[PDB]
Amino acid sequence: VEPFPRRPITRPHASIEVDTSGIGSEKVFCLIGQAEGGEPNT
Amino acid sequence: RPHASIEVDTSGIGSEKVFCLIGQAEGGEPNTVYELRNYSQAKRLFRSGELLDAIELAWGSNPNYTAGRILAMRIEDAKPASAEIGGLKITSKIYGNVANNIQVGLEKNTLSDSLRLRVIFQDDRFNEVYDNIGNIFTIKYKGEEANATFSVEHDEETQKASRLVLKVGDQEVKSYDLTGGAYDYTNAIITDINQLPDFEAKLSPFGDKNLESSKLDKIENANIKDKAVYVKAVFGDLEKQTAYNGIVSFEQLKTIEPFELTKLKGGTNGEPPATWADKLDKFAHEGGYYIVPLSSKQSVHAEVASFVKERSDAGEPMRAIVGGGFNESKEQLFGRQASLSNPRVSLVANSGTFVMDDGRKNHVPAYMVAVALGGLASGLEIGESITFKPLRVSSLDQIYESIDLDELNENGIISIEFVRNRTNTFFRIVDDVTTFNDKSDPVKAEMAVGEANDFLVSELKVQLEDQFIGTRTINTSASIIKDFIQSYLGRKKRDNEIQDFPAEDVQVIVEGNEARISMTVYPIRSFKKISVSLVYKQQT
Amino acid sequence: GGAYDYTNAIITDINQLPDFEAKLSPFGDKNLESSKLDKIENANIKDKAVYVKAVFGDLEKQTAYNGIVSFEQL
Amino acid sequence: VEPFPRRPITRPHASIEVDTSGIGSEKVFCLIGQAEGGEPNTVYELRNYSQAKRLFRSGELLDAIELAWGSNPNYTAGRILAMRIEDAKPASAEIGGLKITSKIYGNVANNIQVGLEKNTLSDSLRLRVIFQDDRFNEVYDNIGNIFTIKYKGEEANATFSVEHDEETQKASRLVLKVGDQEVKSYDLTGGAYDYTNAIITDINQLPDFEAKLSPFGDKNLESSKLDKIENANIKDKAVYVKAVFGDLEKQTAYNGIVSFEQLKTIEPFELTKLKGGTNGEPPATWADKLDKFAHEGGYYIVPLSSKQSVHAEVASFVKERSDAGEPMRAIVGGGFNESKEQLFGRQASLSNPRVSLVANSGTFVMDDGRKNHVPAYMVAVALGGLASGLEIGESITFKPLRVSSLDQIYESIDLDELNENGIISIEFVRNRTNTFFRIVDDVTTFNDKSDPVKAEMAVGEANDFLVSELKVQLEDQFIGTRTINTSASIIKDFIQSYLGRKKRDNEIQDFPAEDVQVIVEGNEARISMTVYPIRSFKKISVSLVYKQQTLQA
Repeated sequence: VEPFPRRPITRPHASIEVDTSGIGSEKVFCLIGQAEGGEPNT
Repeated sequence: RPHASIEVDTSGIGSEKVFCLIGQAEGGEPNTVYELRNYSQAKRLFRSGELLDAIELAWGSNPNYTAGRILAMRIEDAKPASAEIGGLKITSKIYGNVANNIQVGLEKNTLSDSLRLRVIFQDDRFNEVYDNIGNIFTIKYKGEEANATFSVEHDEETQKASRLVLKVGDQEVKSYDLTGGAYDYTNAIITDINQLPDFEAKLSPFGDKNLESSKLDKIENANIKDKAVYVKAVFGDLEKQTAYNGIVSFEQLKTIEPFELTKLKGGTNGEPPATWADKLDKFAHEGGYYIVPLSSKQSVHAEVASFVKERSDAGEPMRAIVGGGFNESKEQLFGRQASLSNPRVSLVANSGTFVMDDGRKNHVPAYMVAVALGGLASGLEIGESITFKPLRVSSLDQIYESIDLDELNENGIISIEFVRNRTNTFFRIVDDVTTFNDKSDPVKAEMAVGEANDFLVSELKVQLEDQFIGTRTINTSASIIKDFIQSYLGRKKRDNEIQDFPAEDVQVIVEGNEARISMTVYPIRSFKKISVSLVYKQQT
Repeated sequence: GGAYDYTNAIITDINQLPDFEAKLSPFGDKNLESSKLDKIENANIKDKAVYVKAVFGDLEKQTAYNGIVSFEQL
Repeated sequence: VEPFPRRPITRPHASIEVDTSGIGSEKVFCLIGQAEGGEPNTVYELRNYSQAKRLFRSGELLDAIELAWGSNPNYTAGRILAMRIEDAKPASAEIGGLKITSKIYGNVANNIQVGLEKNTLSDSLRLRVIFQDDRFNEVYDNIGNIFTIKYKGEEANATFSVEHDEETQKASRLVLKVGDQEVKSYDLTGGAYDYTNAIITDINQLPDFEAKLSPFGDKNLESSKLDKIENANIKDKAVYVKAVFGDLEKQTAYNGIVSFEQLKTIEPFELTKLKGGTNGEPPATWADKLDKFAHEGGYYIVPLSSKQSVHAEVASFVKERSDAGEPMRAIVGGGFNESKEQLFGRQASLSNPRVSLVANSGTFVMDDGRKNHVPAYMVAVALGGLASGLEIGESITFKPLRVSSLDQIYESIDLDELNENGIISIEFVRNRTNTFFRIVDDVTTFNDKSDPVKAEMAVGEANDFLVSELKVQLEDQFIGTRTINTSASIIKDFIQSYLGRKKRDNEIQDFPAEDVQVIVEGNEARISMTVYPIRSFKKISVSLVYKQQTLQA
């Protein structure tokens, strides 16, 4: 939702704001167990 | 008066997506942008270096999508060769150590009684002689009196020819004060001198030099009746000698003297700058979109990334492709991608070899490949993708496997995969991914999608500014605005630059100065998965 | 603080002098901050090409994007 | 609303009385803070970063301006008023006959360097100013040579004298003598001769003497400021009238960083640094500093100080402005990483509806790449900047802060406690695919929530803006106008139009039109109306109920 000139100007100009996110739950799974690698808490 | 008039229009015959390059070069002026169209023009400008090789690669990267109007720059803070002899100052046009080997040398011709200049530069097979320096006109006498002399002297306050006098015996026939009057050039002087009953000032047979009247040299008390005396003006005449042909310029700080065929000095290429910020600023308002620095340095990459972001903030969107090193491990590529993490930057992993038109099997780092990819991208239409396009690279330093390619693409790294027996080339581009690794976001992740959006916005902005701002507000303005937009959107659809747009959704509102507008578009995409299922059936 | 935070500005200013030549090292991207430079006491510049070292900064820079091991100065 | 022409005439004609009208709040945000530049006890308007950086050279106030403009990237960069707190003084030096003083206030001004020189060819003085902190350099060349005088007569004696008024030392006469008598004397008593141009022309009018206006920049000085030259051989050589004291005003005073005066004669001197530049220290009493924002139209004001004394003085100030007819509100933030006890003690200390407290402190990524860790009051400036960016009556509840990281990422308990006790608090929302910081509430320091006008910032802002606009417009419109028979109805239609325009902008919910009743009696006009105040959602309940349904074919 950025105007095309990021900072608005006072002069006579054309200003364009575009819904960038209009062109575009997961139910995440988890596992805990022994491993030989990685941080002990992260 | 009555007359016929004729007009012609051409706007219907026809963005261009200009491509940029900055790097090391062996010739051309520093801190100066140029527009290139032909290879001969770049060879004349840039004598040699990697930059010329990059221009050649860019205009030969692909068979079908070579770029155009490439913008080039020399980063070397070079200086031109120069030398000093007598009262002269010698300075060469060329910047760098190449001008040192330009040979310059003044001589004298006894037959013509005139100085001679000869300049030779064996690298370009240059060899010319400027005979008959000075010797502007000959003064001749046809009378039978006791003596006849002339005299020209300078004005010391300005070194201008104070007078020009013809004498019979001791007194004067007619004197031309050259500091004043309308006799600014020698031809105005000779045209009137020849009208005298018994005197001639024939312009020299060695061409029509036609030099300034004020620049005549200092000669006095010479026999006209015995000799066709020469007024010379060597320094002013050297401008006529070097009017159009000549690599080396001349100036006078004094008297000029002949000297040996001496080579120039002081020509310096200079060290390369550490930071390209001042160099990059010159491309602020040049209209370029794709820029690629010819450097493997991460500092330069960060500087370019800052530059393209600033230009995109100012309403001039730009993108960059970077690379470096020879046979860089995957760890370095991931480190570089994590350091950048910019949507408007793309990283190239593979480095290889290219067959120049000159016949050189040039083994080059990875940024030269990023040049080639940039020149292919700029060659493509607005919003068309560089996916699976041929590259025509001769060979590569690595052949990544189907797992290595999947890891590079998942890390937002561009890579090239070896492929056998295809009609065009033995290589293709796997993907047009950016360094921003958010694959969920299609604008930031895909180069093509964001380029389509940026060119759509820029063209809409330019056209709306050009057309309606500064005009009148009348009843038909709103309808006209809507019609112009619909026409633009239909043009974009016709060119396949968007998928589709609903016409009814376009709305226009006009109130005083403002003009509030709104619209909907279905944006362009290029396929990235193609699925085909088959069903088998029989009859008994 | 300011423009001289990194060695780049130091190199450009030295090279700006006509009497000096301070080409950056060609072996990859060092570009170390100017705070980490090692001490020097009147090293002759006329007869020699004096190299500023800054050992531990370059050790950190090279071993940053490569390898499992990490290092710390005592 | 004037006639064309603007000159009534009685003879037959056709006049036009065009009315050009009918074809036509800003919520300014104020700031007070520290900077290396700008005068003391003065307020300046800001609209651009470069503009702020010109005056406010460096300091925490610049960072606060940048944070306030950056606190609402989706919205425009609005007007901001800024003030310096330090009682700073300018650098000045006295060298030669001139008093030299710089325009910059503070210790930076001391780096300014000024020196006078002379040019041999033009027989003229020269001025140069250098300021090495910004590579600034200016030269005012050709000081003097205001106009020449030349004498073309054949007599042996020809000179000129300028005589001064002895009491005031002002140039009083420009005398031109031949032989031993005054051929002409421009007695500067009156007329067009007060300006040197007229003198120059009349000298040109003389048969012998002639005066040429200076080609080295047309100066056109008043005759009273000319210099004094005597026994100068005008006949033999052109004599230069100089009037360097006039050249001061012509060149040096209207331009450049440094101002110049005279205490003595102007003479050359070497480039010398100015001295005496002092930043000063803030005063014990802040009431004088706030009073400059009396008539500036600002509504939100935030000082860059965690001290409770400043907070109380600001609270007393804004209350006094609100009593005076200019409602204003303030937001403050306490120290670095302050505990909840301190927030409770500050809130119990203030207990003001027109004051809000901010708890969270964190880090902001500045445009210069700096991860500027900052105290809570800088966050209060960010909230003021966001509130100013919103429309009238809006609420900063659940809006994104756009911070980088926070020192204290609170849980539900702390946020509930702070909300109940009337302290604004901000959370890093963890529950999501992608993470951000939001403001949980906009409750004022007033603890009791029985009256939402006092408790809620948005409601009290809408009420204050509505009342102020209605009051000002009613003064501007109907006071001093005739009490005709249609006045009451006109007033009703105007108020209905004002309320409808408020409703259109969504600053108010709705009103009953019929309840807008106007009574006129004598000099007084009595009006009664009702308006439903705009409210912002802060609690949503959903009573979902499941059911079963059967299907057939």
